[PDB]
Amino acid sequence: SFREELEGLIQEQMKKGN
Amino acid sequence: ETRAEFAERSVAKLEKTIDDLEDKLKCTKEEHLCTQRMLDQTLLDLNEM
Amino acid sequence: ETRAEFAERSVTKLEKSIDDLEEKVAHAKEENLSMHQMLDQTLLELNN
Amino acid sequence: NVPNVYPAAPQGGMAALNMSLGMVTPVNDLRGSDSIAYDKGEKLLRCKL
Amino acid sequence: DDDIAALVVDNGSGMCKAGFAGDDAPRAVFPSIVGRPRHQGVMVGMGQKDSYVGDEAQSKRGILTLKYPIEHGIVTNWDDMEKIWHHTFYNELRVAPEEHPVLLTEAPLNPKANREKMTQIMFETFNTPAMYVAIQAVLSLYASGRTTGIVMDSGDGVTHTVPIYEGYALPHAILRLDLAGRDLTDYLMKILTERGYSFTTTAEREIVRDIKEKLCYVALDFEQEMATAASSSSLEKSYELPDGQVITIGNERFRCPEALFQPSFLGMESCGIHETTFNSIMKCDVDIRKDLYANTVLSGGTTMYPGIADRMQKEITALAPSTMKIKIIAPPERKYSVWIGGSILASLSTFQQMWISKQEYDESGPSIVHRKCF
Amino acid sequence: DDDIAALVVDNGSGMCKAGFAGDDAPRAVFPSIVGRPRHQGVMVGMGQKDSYVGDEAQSKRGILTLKYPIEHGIVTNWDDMEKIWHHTFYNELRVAPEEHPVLLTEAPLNPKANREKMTQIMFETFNTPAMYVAIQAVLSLYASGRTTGIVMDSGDGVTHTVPIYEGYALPHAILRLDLAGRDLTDYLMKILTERGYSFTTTAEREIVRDIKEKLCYVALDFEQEMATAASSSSLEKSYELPDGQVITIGNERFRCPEALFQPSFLGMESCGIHETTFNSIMKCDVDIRKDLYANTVLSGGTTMYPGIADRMQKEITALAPSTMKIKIIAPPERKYSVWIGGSILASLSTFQQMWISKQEYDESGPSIVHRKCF
Amino acid sequence: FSMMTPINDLHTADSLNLAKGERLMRCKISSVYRLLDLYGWAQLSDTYVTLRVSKEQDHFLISPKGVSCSEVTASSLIKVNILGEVVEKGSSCFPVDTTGFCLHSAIYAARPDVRCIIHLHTPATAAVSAMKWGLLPVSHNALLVGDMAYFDFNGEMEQEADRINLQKCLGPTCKILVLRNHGVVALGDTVEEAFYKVFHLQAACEIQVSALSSAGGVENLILLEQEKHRMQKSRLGEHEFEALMRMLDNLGYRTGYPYRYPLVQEKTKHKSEVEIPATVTKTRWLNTPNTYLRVNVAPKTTWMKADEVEKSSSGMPIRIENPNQFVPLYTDPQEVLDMRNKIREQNRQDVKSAGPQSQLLASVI
Ligand SMILES: Nc1ncnc2c1ncn2[C@@H]1O[C@H](COP(=O)(O)OP(=O)(O)O)[C@@H](O)[C@H]1O
Ligand SMILES: Nc1ncnc2c1ncn2[C@@H]1O[C@H](COP(=O)(O)OP(=O)(O)O)[C@@H](O)[C@H]1O
Repeated sequence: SFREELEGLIQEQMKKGN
Repeated sequence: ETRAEFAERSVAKLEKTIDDLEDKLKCTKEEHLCTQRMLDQTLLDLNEM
Repeated sequence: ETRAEFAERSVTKLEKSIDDLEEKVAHAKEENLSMHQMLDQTLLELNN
Repeated sequence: NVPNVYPAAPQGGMAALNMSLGMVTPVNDLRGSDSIAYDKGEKLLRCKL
Repeated sequence: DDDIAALVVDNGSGMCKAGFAGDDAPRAVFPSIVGRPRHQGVMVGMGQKDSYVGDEAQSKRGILTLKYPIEHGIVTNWDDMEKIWHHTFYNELRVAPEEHPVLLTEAPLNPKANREKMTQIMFETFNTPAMYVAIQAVLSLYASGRTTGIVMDSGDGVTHTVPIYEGYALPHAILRLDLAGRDLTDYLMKILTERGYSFTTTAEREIVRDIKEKLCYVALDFEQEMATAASSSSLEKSYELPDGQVITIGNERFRCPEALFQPSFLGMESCGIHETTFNSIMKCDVDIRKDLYANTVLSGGTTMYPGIADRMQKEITALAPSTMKIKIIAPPERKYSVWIGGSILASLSTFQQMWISKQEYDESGPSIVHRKCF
Repeated sequence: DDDIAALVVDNGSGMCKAGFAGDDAPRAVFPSIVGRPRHQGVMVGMGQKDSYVGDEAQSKRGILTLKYPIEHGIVTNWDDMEKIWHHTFYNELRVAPEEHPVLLTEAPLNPKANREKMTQIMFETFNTPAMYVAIQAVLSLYASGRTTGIVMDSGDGVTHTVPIYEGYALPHAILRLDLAGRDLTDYLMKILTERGYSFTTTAEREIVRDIKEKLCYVALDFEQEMATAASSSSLEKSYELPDGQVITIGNERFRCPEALFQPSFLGMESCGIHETTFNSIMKCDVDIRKDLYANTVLSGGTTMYPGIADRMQKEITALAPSTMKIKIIAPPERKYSVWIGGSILASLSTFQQMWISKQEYDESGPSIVHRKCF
Repeated sequence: FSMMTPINDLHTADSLNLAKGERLMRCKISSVYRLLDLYGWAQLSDTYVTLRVSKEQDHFLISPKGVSCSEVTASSLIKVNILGEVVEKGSSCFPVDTTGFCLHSAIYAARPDVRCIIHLHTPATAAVSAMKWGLLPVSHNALLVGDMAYFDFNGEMEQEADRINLQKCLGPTCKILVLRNHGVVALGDTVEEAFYKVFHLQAACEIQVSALSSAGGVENLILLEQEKHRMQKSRLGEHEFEALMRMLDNLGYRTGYPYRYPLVQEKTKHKSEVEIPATVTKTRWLNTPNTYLRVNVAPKTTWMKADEVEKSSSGMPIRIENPNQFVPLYTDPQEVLDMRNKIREQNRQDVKSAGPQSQLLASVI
């Protein structure tokens, strides 16, 4: 759960940065 | 070191057992505070009739 | 041997304190038994 | 705490009270430390519902 | 080994740690020091070198001028930095940097150009395929297991407290204080002069740092402990020098770390760490402060003083409102926690998209790191 | 009247001005700071006071901890204000307070207890015969020659916009916003740390404030100006520090005041100053909108940045309705205007009924100021 | 622009004569008036809802004439008798007309078990009452309403014959009365049950009007048959009224309604094994490494080393609470430079001055 939650969170830093 | 290592493993398992008692204490005071306030409100309503 | 002898006595008093702590949490849960029961009794009395 | 309830139409009390409660109470309270506790897929469905 | 695994390198002012991606433990931990000989050398035919690097430099302390390449978290001598990185890649890890990506950590607030330099001498000389730069204190929160909380990291070079909300940091609330373990070592050397013992060279500073690591603790109450030391002599310890002399430091055990909480001893204007993290919390929004009090995480080498957690909790509870609950989080392996966070960040499958490609660097120059790294 | 002139004392959050009524220029303008020594004084016969007030304190910046008695437009140290008033009356002007009336200025929206405390302090200790309290933003319009218009004021404490309609301050439409010069100075530190220049003590805050005063301007278009600054180095200028070092400010010159228009840089969720003025006019009735758009006066210390006038005009044109009369009236002396308005108001013959006698205060306590002065 | 007023208002009044159950009843009736206004069913001044406080003392509570339903507070209502005389003057200073209370008083004279009487003048209810045939069981709400009675209303109940004609037509046990061309009246033992019946009848009447207008006639309605349909414990309308009081309290309204089942709000927390436990349980100081002990003369004072073998104290602290304590506060800077000049220029002028001499030499001279 925690591992794939950070998976998703890093996904939105990609979405959010550019 | 041989009769060290077993002690550290068993005692680490012991803190991880401690923490459940600790946070269930945490829940227990807080629901005392809520139920004691609630009973005080009910007693106030009883006094006001 | 110094590291071993320190760690064992340290969590020995930890285990002693936790056996002490279990009685306290049992007291608190038994207290909630009276809290729930006595509050239910008050609301039943007010429901009359 | 002066919630500042919106004025209503003569036939529009429901809408005004609904938007006042929407201003007061957010529908997504899971944000913060509580967001970890629920599943990622389940939390989004809860928000949608 | 079958697939290329990234290299996680944590590089602070005090020591350098290096390991492989996804590993539990770093492979190499060694002081970040570059030494050069000072005395005349007349022994022809045996081992002499113009410069010593790493743990070998600290082995032969008696014939060197130890020189730290990183000062206050800022790299001031880049040739020694390249020598440290070369000794890290080849002598310790013994793996070529061109096969594997590398991950570096860096301070939150810093000069801009430093990052550019960390780019330029990493692609051009070591010929790495890709790298990434991450803030040091975020990895502590990742390794602790929490996505929301405020973290203090006080290394050997700089102290900084950052609050992170929903795993995504707040830049405006970042507080940075230039008070760390090296200034504590200098203060301890200054106050050890009053008893008669004198320490002046670089090897003596290393010895004083060892004394600080061995016998120091933070008092729960300064006035009560000072009066206790005024009463009896139970607060005395004896340390044996490498010369063979024995010194009794006594009262100074809790005066050296007390400069962390009262920086007026050093003459600095800024106040202690506890009100610093209190102001960092107060700079955030009101709604998120409840999670910030319950998720305070300590990290860094300086935060391994005995009794630091109780004193910190008492001070921050004195500052906090009475209705709020305070929870301090002190990992038993906090000293390495940043590196552990790096090992988490190099194992995520989404992180493969984060890497700065060599072709991208060749297209965009050294300024790619500001837009690519957050 | 003829024999004695009323004392006009403007208590700004950063500076304090004082003079005689009916005069063009204030006699003494000095910073509103109070410093205490921070180091042990060993010279026996040179003479060291317990605390330094005003310009004497700012001369010896290196050995003092400067404290501001007024914080965000709210007094936080009343005996410190007693010190600053004692310094104003006795040292700067060398006139007794018991022989002349005094005039005091205040923020448009302040707590009642603040007014009561000012009245109690001014009557109980200084024993002044007559005093009066005026709104700071109202007197600027009197100095403007106007009786109807919107007044925007921005000092070191707080920035507020009020409408005035034939001398009436509408209480509902007065708007407040926490974008002062001190926050711009703090943001100037926060952006100066990028280049590599570190300022941390309260002594260097005056240096950063002087840098802000001397080398800043407001961009007409931010997006074009960032590309212009990235393209060429013609925007860079050099400043010469008190210790002899030379810094190059470069890009940040139009980044310091931009926090006024976009408060999201500082982390505040509030709207910009242009939106604040627009909403302030929006809250009034329709009939006076035409003479509020056709009549706008800028005042305060912050409003002397070069190029703020055209940017303000463009940003308020972008929000105004079509074919609307828009004009900004900024006097060159816009941050001495409050004292000018105070002296003008004290100069009139029909103003002499505003004075509160000592007998009136003695009869009705400190609460008479609110009934006498509405 | 903050039109809301506190419904309770018992705090502000501090007057008059009230029974033990008067506070709850007044809060209930004022909350009912607020809910009738806030649904939009009624908006102007009339006497819609009436309550009985005591079964053996009458003293019914009615609304004063000329007050809108939004402006109704608990203290502003008027307590009267069965006949209609103002036995208790309300807090509101308005002229009192007690004409429309008479119909409610006739219904009160009919049934002893009724305590809440609600009258409706909504357009859909009046359209249903004006209709020749009775209300049709064409909706689930109408089925849940139950039985009903129909009585022709001439608009005045002052005559004794009309009052005695209402009593048998109403029935011994009936909850819903329909006044033709005038609307509906609901009778409830409790306020919540009457409110529930009012809401269900209200929904059912727009259902019936819309379906009857769109369908045309009765044949297309395919109406159902009512006969074929046939803590402690809840009493019909407890839960809905409790929820309404809860949400109204969350608006900031002060309602005196106490809750039979109170509400508990807990966030709770899910324990995660990845999370590490919490695991918790001015002045400058000058140090002296030694301690001196006073020893008598062996008079002249003597101080003693007291070395560490004799278990002496380790660290002696000296505290400085303010800067510049070494220098006196009040000092002229010119004096030191003046004395420096005075001392120095005696070198320039090269004096013949000798040091002081002791007085033992002066005595022998
Ligand atoms: N066990 C300890 N007790 C007290 N101080 C310590 C301890 N370990 C390390 N330190 C201090 O912390 C410093 C190391 O900090 P570290 O976290 O390694 O810095 P970084 O990792 O940021 O380079 C050392 O210089 C030492 O002064
Ligand atoms: N010539 C100038 N150029 C730029 N900024 C200035 C200038 N003079 C004053 N300021 C700014 O104005 C502020 C002083 O405002 P001030 O007028 O004292 O406020 P108040 O209205 O409270 O008296 C200072 O912080 C300074 O940054």
